[PDB]
Amino acid sequence: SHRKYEAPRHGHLGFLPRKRAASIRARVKAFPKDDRSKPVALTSFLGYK
Amino acid sequence: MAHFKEYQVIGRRLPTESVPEPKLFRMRIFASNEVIAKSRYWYFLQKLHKVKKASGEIVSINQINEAHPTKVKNFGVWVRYDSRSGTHNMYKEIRDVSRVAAVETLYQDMAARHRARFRSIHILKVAEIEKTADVKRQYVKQFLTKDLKFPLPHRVQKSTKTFSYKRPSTFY
Amino acid sequence: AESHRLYVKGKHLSYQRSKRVNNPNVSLIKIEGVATPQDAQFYLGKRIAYVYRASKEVRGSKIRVMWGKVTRTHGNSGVVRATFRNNLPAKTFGASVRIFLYPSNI
Amino acid sequence: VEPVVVIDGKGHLVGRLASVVAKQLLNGQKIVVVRAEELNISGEFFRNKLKYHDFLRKATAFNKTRGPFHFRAPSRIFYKALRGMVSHKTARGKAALERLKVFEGIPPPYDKKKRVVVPQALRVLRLKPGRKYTTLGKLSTSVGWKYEDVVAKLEAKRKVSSAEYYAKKRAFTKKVASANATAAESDVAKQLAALGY
Amino acid sequence: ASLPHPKIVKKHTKKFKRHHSDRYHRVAENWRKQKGIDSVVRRRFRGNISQPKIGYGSNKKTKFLSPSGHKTFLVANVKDLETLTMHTKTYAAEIAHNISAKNRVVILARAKALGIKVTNPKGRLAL
RNA sequence: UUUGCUCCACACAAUAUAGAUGGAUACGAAUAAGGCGUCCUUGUGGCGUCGCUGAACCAUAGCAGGCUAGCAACGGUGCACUUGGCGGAAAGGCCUUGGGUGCUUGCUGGCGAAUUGCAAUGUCAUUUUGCGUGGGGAUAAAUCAUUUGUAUACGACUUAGA
RNA sequence: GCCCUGAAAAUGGAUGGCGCUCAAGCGUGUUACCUAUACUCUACCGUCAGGGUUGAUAUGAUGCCCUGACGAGUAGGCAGGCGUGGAGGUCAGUGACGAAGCCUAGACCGUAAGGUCGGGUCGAACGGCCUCUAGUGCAGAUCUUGGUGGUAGUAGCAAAUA
RNA sequence: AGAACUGGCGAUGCGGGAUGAACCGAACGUAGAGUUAAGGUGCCGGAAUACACGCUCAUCAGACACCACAAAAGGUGUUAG
RNA sequence: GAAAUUGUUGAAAGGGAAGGGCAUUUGAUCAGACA
Ligand SMILES: [Mg+2]
Ligand SMILES: [Mg+2]
Ligand SMILES: [Mg+2]
Ligand SMILES: [Mg+2]
Ligand SMILES: [Mg+2]
Ligand SMILES: [Mg+2]
Ligand SMILES: [Mg+2]
Ligand SMILES: [Mg+2]
Ligand SMILES: [Mg+2]
Ligand SMILES: [Mg+2]
Ligand SMILES: [Mg+2]
Ligand SMILES: [Mg+2]
Ligand SMILES: [Mg+2]
Ligand SMILES: [Mg+2]
Ligand SMILES: [Mg+2]
Ligand SMILES: [Mg+2]
Ligand SMILES: [Mg+2]
Ligand SMILES: [Mg+2]
Ligand SMILES: [Mg+2]
Ligand SMILES: [Mg+2]
Ligand SMILES: [Mg+2]
Ligand SMILES: [Mg+2]
Ligand SMILES: [Mg+2]
Ligand SMILES: [Mg+2]
Ligand SMILES: [Mg+2]
Ligand SMILES: [Mg+2]
Ligand SMILES: [Mg+2]
Ligand SMILES: [Mg+2]
Ligand SMILES: [Mg+2]
Ligand SMILES: [Mg+2]
Ligand SMILES: [Mg+2]
Ligand SMILES: [Mg+2]
Ligand SMILES: [Mg+2]
Ligand SMILES: [Mg+2]
Ligand SMILES: [Mg+2]
Ligand SMILES: [Mg+2]
Ligand SMILES: [Mg+2]
Ligand SMILES: [Mg+2]
Ligand SMILES: [Mg+2]
Ligand SMILES: [Mg+2]
Ligand SMILES: [Mg+2]
Ligand SMILES: [Mg+2]
Ligand SMILES: [Mg+2]
Ligand SMILES: [Mg+2]
Ligand SMILES: [Mg+2]
Ligand SMILES: [Mg+2]
Ligand SMILES: [Mg+2]
Ligand SMILES: [Mg+2]
Ligand SMILES: [Mg+2]
Ligand SMILES: [Mg+2]
Ligand SMILES: [Mg+2]
Ligand SMILES: [Mg+2]
Ligand SMILES: [Mg+2]
Repeated sequence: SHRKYEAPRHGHLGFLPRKRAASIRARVKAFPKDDRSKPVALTSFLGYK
Repeated sequence: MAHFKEYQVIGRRLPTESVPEPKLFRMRIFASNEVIAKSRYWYFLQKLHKVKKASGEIVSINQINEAHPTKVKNFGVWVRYDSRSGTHNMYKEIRDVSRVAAVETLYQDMAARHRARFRSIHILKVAEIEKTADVKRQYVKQFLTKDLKFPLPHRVQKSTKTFSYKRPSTFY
Repeated sequence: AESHRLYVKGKHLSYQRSKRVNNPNVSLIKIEGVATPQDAQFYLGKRIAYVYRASKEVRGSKIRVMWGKVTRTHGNSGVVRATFRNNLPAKTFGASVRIFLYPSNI
Repeated sequence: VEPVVVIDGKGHLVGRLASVVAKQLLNGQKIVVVRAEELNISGEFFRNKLKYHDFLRKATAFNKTRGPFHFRAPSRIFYKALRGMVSHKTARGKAALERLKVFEGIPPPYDKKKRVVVPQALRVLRLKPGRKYTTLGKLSTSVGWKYEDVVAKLEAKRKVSSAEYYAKKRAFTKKVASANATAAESDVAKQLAALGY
Repeated sequence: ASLPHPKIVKKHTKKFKRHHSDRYHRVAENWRKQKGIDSVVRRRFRGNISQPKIGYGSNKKTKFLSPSGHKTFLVANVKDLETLTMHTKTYAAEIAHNISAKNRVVILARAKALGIKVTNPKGRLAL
């Protein structure tokens, strides 16, 4: 019929599905752009909270 | 409406006691066969005379053949036609090799440019324009300049099979 | 030599049909290199064999054949209609077929 | 005619390439199409872009996952035009489609296997000269396709190797022609002339 | 050994099963005519089962002929069997289902003697 | 768990087959322009030539292709080796060396073919698997139960345990 | 004339779809081609009609033979038939050496209602033909009575302190 | 909503109009061969990516009766008068 | 000692129902007719 009062949807559709991850180790979806001028190094690091 | 022939059709009102020998009127008619041609005849007579076919007779019907079928000719053509919202006179020039060929392209043209079907047209006159320079429409004049020549760029060969092994060339 | 072919390659295409109704009794055949009905007139009457394989041996063979004849031409592009001893199976639309050279008239 | 026919997509018109490919399949002719990124659609780029976003809005309202799928790749655009011309929910149709393979660029096997064209769908032979048209590769990249650059790069690499292959071959048939030459004007040669060879 | 006859043509070998007799157990396959007002079958829409009707009727020549060319005639005993003594090219004896084992060997024997064909000699056969 | 697994080899058995039956025969680019040849001053160059379809090119003769002899050539090609190199877009295939061996219808010979009876696909392809044989090769793990709590309704997850 | 503006609605979406641009678009012309239970010819069923044929010594005169045309169908009418319980007659019918019934993607006759046979099970009675007779044929009636499913190993078996 | 004449649907499948009671075509015994109707012949899909002359380029082109809509009014787009 | 419905065994098919029509392949099965 049409809401009545407008209000923003609850929660973000960009974080779906809200299932359990496929593993404890979250994946690195993306690394920094490469600049081959600089010395070789890692671009990330493992640790424990 | 088809591939035209041209007919002389001659008719008259039926004779009577007090009037034997009625007058005799002829029309040149462009139609694809003599049945359509005798019909067209009565159509037009009934727009000119007190007659109908029920009280008249066709006296003669005779196909007229082009006099010089392989001489190229510039035709003046006069037409009356009906549009969706009114009726109208027109002059077109056609260049072909026989009145018959000329009339076939006219009806084509009238159909394509003006959406006039065959029912809606009246050839008023078709006549060979004798001297050039009484040729009036440019799309024809174009073709009577001295020593005329022209290429046909972008040649398109028809394939005979679905696959080719070359890559065509439109040269010519 | 290397070739032994005594038939013309061909293809089972459709049954004779409407938009919405087919008729298994007549099969439609495309013949290699026949482009027109005039070309196809040559093959009218020639005999067709659909040759297939099977697991059970029969009269000492694992190869079987459905036999037929070309009967008339079809449309404008040298396709041909044919009838068979038994109507062709229809899993074979798009299967190969053999058009012999007999009965011969040359 | 041949067991597998490789079509060089470049310079062809999508729906006319599609219409003939579907047919060949249905009649049992295996087909592989290459360089689908160099495919054409008539009508200028903007129109076909607009047309594609029309496509993009269609989706299953309760679940966009079950709704129409929008493949961005120039080969998959192409497959769509094809699949649309094949009774593809029948077993016969599935069968037909397995006879088909469509690619961007010319990847192995096919880079050394000859490719043919289909004149009745050749853009340069069909479109009135002057009319605007659209390259599939460019249409795709603008709706999401990710790999124009890496096709372009691979192709350019591939094109180097094939100009060598070619150069060699053209050099080998200059000799071969310098053969058919001594042999010319000889008895066996004019005898073969006589019979049209 | 049967009168020569023209090739027997059967026109509709397939059984005319009742509509939906495949769909509910309660409906036997025995032919029964749709009388419903809306029924696709009775209205004969493209796609549904045929109904029996008189065009299917068999050549008056080959009708009642079973494959061998003989009409079959049910037989309960020698006397019945002897009604076919002048008709062995034309009728064939079938021994009735409730005829006893020993009584079939008598019938089977006489039929051999008279040259009368028997459609089911192997019945109750003491093998 | 009664001698299992794997790659190569051949043998038998079975099971298939969306449909072998001479050959999928490799520039690129343009189309109001190009391909090829040739020269040169190497260029948006001169000169020649070609198209108008693959109606081509290549292959193709021999018991479905038998058994044999010779000559002219030194060429062609099958096979298995071996030399050097290339190809990662799905390379898994291409090119090159060298000896061996077969075939050669380039040409000339000797023998064979019938009775499959006037046609009957007249059977010559390539899928997957199963059982033994012997020539190489290789000698794990997962799950239940127990256990953690970075996890959990139950499954699941995540730990730990010679 | 075609095209453009004028031209705003609710799930994503329809020249039937793909797609199409010297069209696979619009107007018009010319051929060819595809295909209805319709038209033409033929066979076979049945309906109606018009003929022919009692002459013994063989078998249907409601018969047999020749010929022509016709065939949609609710409500409804009539006709010829199929099937059940019981009755008169008949076949000196079937049967404990297995009646009846029941089972059987086995066989055969009939356009069909149905009829016949084989095999298995079974255990005491039963059937063809001419007639007589009716409490004579079921898918439905929120039909009657009995039996049985899916639902489902599901809801649940949690008040009264242990 | 209501009348007139006819033809239909209801009571009727079959081919066409994708689809659909009534539109087009054509009315039905079981079948073989042939030829057609209305309607089609790029591909789905049987059937010319046939021939021929024009016209049309749309940043919401257009695409076949019943039929699934568009008007006044405008354009120095282009066409022929 | 039917049927609904059920267990086992054997055979077969199964990408959002199943069943049906005309037709043929394949498999399984079976009648007849021959001399
Ligand atoms: Mg609001
Ligand atoms: Mg998971
Ligand atoms: Mg004149
Ligand atoms: Mg009923
Ligand atoms: Mg109803
Ligand atoms: Mg009704
Ligand atoms: Mg298969
Ligand atoms: Mg040149
Ligand atoms: Mg050069
Ligand atoms: Mg130059
Ligand atoms: Mg060549
Ligand atoms: Mg040899
Ligand atoms: Mg691949
Ligand atoms: Mg020799
Ligand atoms: Mg071993
Ligand atoms: Mg529209
Ligand atoms: Mg269309
Ligand atoms: Mg047109
Ligand atoms: Mg008929
Ligand atoms: Mg008739
Ligand atoms: Mg009737
Ligand atoms: Mg009765
Ligand atoms: Mg009774
Ligand atoms: Mg009673
Ligand atoms: Mg049963
Ligand atoms: Mg029997
Ligand atoms: Mg028994
Ligand atoms: Mg019994
Ligand atoms: Mg007792
Ligand atoms: Mg009675
Ligand atoms: Mg009662
Ligand atoms: Mg009932
Ligand atoms: Mg009941
Ligand atoms: Mg009920
Ligand atoms: Mg009822
Ligand atoms: Mg009940
Ligand atoms: Mg109950
Ligand atoms: Mg329990
Ligand atoms: Mg519970
Ligand atoms: Mg409770
Ligand atoms: Mg009417
Ligand atoms: Mg009513
Ligand atoms: Mg009707
Ligand atoms: Mg229909
Ligand atoms: Mg419509
Ligand atoms: Mg479709
Ligand atoms: Mg077609
Ligand atoms: Mg033609
Ligand atoms: Mg109108
Ligand atoms: Mg204007
Ligand atoms: Mg008991
Ligand atoms: Mg089974
Ligand atoms: Mg069947």
